[PDB]
Amino acid sequence: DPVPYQPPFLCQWGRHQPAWKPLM
Amino acid sequence: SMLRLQKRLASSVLRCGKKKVWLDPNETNEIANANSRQQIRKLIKDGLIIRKPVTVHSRA
Amino acid sequence: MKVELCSFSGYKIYPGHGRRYARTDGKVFQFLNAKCESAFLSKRNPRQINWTVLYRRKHKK
Amino acid sequence: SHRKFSAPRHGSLGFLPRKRSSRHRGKVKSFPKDDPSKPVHLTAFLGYKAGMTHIVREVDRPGSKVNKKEVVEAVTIVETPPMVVVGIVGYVETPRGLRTFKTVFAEHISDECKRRFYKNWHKSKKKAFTKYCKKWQDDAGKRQLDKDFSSMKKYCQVIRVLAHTQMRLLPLRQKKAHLMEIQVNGGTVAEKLDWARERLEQQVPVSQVFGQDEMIDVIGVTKGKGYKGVTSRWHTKKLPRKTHRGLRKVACIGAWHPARVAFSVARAGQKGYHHRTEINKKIYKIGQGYLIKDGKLIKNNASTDYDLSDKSINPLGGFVHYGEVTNDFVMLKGCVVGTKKRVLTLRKSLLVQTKRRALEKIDLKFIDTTSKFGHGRFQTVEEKKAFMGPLKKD
Amino acid sequence: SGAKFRISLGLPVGAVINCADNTGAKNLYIISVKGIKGRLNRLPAAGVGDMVMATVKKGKPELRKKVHPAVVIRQRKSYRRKDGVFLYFEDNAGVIVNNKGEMKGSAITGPVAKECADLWPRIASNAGSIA
Amino acid sequence: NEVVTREYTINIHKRIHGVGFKKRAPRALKEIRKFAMKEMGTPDVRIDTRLNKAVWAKGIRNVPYRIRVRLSRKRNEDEDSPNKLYTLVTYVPVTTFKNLQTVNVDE
RNA sequence: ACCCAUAUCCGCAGCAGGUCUCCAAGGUGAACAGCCUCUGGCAUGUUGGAACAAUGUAGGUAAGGGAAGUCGGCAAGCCGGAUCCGUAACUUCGGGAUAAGGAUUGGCUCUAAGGGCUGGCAGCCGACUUAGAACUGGUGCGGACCAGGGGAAUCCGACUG
RNA sequence: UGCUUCUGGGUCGGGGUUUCGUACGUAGCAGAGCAGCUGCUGCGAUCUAUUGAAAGUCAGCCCUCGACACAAGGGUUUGU
Ligand SMILES: [Mg+2]
Ligand SMILES: [Mg+2]
Ligand SMILES: [Mg+2]
Ligand SMILES: [Mg+2]
Ligand SMILES: [Mg+2]
Ligand SMILES: [Mg+2]
Ligand SMILES: [Mg+2]
Ligand SMILES: [Mg+2]
Ligand SMILES: [Mg+2]
Ligand SMILES: [Mg+2]
Ligand SMILES: [Mg+2]
Ligand SMILES: [Mg+2]
Ligand SMILES: [Mg+2]
Ligand SMILES: [Mg+2]
Ligand SMILES: [Mg+2]
Ligand SMILES: [Mg+2]
Repeated sequence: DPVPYQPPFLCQWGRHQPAWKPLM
Repeated sequence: SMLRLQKRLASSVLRCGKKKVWLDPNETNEIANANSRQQIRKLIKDGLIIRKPVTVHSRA
Repeated sequence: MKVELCSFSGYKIYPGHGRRYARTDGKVFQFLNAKCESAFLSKRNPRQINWTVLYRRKHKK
Repeated sequence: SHRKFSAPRHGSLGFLPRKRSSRHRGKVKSFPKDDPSKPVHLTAFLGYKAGMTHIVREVDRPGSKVNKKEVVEAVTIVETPPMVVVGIVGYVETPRGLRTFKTVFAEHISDECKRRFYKNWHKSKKKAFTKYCKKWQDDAGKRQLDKDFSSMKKYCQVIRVLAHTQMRLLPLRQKKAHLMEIQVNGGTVAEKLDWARERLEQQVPVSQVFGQDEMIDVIGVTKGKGYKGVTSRWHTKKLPRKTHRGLRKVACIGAWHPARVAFSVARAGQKGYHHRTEINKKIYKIGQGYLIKDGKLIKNNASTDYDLSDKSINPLGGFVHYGEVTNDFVMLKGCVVGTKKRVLTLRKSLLVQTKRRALEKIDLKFIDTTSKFGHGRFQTVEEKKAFMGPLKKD
Repeated sequence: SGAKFRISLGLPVGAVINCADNTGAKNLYIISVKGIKGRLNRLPAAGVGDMVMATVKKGKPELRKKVHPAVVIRQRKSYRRKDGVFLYFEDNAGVIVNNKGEMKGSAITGPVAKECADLWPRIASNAGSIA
Repeated sequence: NEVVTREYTINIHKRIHGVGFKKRAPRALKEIRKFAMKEMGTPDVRIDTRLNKAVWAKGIRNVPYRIRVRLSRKRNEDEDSPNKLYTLVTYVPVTTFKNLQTVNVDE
């Protein structure tokens, strides 16, 4: 079987994400 | 037992759909050893498999 | 406790039941149930509706 | 910071272990305090919620806007067949409480009461009180019985009597009687015990305990409604339409820093089936059973002085989800607790009842026996037959 | 002596009832009800025979753009009388009436419910029919 | 005393009450099978195909209110089994279900 | 050969995604819309059974009031087809415009008008429409489906893209 | 909560209650009218009578004691 390649991270944190945003 | 080869071949020999193929439920072991189109033409002639009629869609 | 009659049916209303209705022109109406209230407010005729008392006096039943 | 606009709180924390009742039958948590100036009597009775109807009556309270006017009043009917007294029990006053001292049962206890002592009466050999009753047909057992009553004359302070409902008379499915201790409040304890020893294996009807225009306490278990949310169980505000994870919720539980959720915060759970005691229920009418005399029975329960019609309080098609009330009953102003067929403890009032409204006398003008299984519109059967005329099935 | 029993009151703040007298008004916009302590998130509501603060929303221009005290006379929300009848009208209505109870107009069109007319004698004197 | 045939009418309407629209003809079949298990203590209940057509005659939603059913206990044929007897459940066409007692039909 | 796509391709997989064409019935209807059916196909989308708690998710319904809710009419609802009227400010004179606002609508039984071929007439033939009238129903009729909420202004960008 | 005192529940049927609103079939010198034959006969929505009829109604409505079978069982534990 094809060993699954490591989890494909596609960012959400950072400045785009409006959920968990701190102060600033 | 397994009558999908005979229903497919009966559909192709009758020139209809297998919606209309009527394989006899009592003579399952006589249809089950047909396995060709020549044997199935004999089963058509004997009347063990029948083209079912068109479902009525009346225009009346 | 004057038992009153339905303005639509003609049935005899008892002191707990029904719902009394007053228009702006005067003419307070009593009803036995919202069957008769809904039949009245739809401007149906009691003489054309089979189970009412007025139909059954009109058609001699 | 503080809550901006102050508001009262949703729910009462006096009723707060909002669980299913551990009892099906309402316990008298407190009997009335006796004085020996009164004669000996019962202070409680055990009836069954039959159903509901209207009443029409004149009101005589001076000063009101409804003085000498005819109101309608919702009433409950509680079917109360007479209870049978099968035991006495005395209570000694202790510094730890009020301990049950000695229980003395009767000789002949019916199978109705015997059902109660058995979780499965089909499988059993029905052996209860079979060695107890050998005390009642000898000499030595009767001497021990007399010594038990004499030992209760000295030491008992509270005497309660064991009575069960005569369950055979009801329209219910069950055959198993409800037992209940009723505190005998009356004169001295010896007179009380002689009185209750007289009443052993005897019928006690409801007119013995209660009377008309009496305010009683009605004890029972609430109609059960299930596992309900905090908008049903506690009646908080529904959150706006735009809320993500649901809106029939309590949004903020508590603050950060008491880092527990408090007991005063409203959570979801068991709504209904709670034990309640709801007081000041006026007995509008004590009714009478059906009874046969001069061959033909007399059943006119809902007959009043202004009606003079031979109808019983049973509506057309009977009571809905209950059955027929062929026994004597009490008719109580307003609604009482519980579902239909619910055993419903009646208690004489703890309080010294002195008001204008609570001392009012009652003369009814009209007991409504219209059908409650739909919008009924005829009071009795022959009225319907005289109005409708003859049908096809005739 | 005898006081008003509570009945079902289905005219909250925001209702435009019509004006059943000859002041010249046509509408009455209820801006509050007189006598309400209140509770968090409730509209003050008014039934028959409730003194109410209104606003003529159309009518004579001498009457518009100010607050009038008013009395509610007919309501379409059904209310139970103490003899056990549920009564409701063909529309909601009211009259402009000062703070002591005197009618600003002369006559009242339509019936006046008696829950109002027992409690307000000048309206009952101008009332054509009652209930 | 074992092989008994007998007529029943089953009030399907009070056994099908409350169930959703896509589950009325299947539940009607399940309560006919429970009925045949109750009146005759045979766990092997075989219900006829003409009764299947009779229950499904309208659709999966609308099922007939009463149905007349001939309920026949029988001695079991070979394929010998834990069940000594089987109940065959047959359909009886009936114009009206009025004053129909449970008739013990005779063999 | 075969699959040619809610399982044969590409999406780490029998993945609700993606991926170029050809054929194309009956009714209703303007319709290759939606809804029902025939030919052909299928087995409910990687499982079943029992109950019908809360919280959901997706549909609805609500007396009386009617935006008082909210940052904000968000969401929902109103309106909706056809025919007959009627249609404003303003304007680049094209529009605005289905402006706005009204009436009608079913079934049944009739009447009138609208044509061809052969030898101002006579015979023999066939199509769908349109208009009007009577009668009739518990005022119900675009009965499901389909199917514009509208008006008065202000800012910005002419517009279509 | 119920599970043999010929008793007990259950099923079905019958009554009561109630919900909608007057079934099919038949009949009609009732029917806007139309067609055909020398007044009769067909087509026709609707109406009237039969007929407060028809249909549903405990599945969590109320009484039956009318039919019909069933029910004196199976299992696991528990001792001062
Ligand atoms: Mg504060
Ligand atoms: Mg959101
Ligand atoms: Mg009721
Ligand atoms: Mg608020
Ligand atoms: Mg090829
Ligand atoms: Mg798949
Ligand atoms: Mg579809
Ligand atoms: Mg599915
Ligand atoms: Mg499947
Ligand atoms: Mg509303
Ligand atoms: Mg409304
Ligand atoms: Mg606002
Ligand atoms: Mg929107
Ligand atoms: Mg415009
Ligand atoms: Mg400007
Ligand atoms: Mg642009």
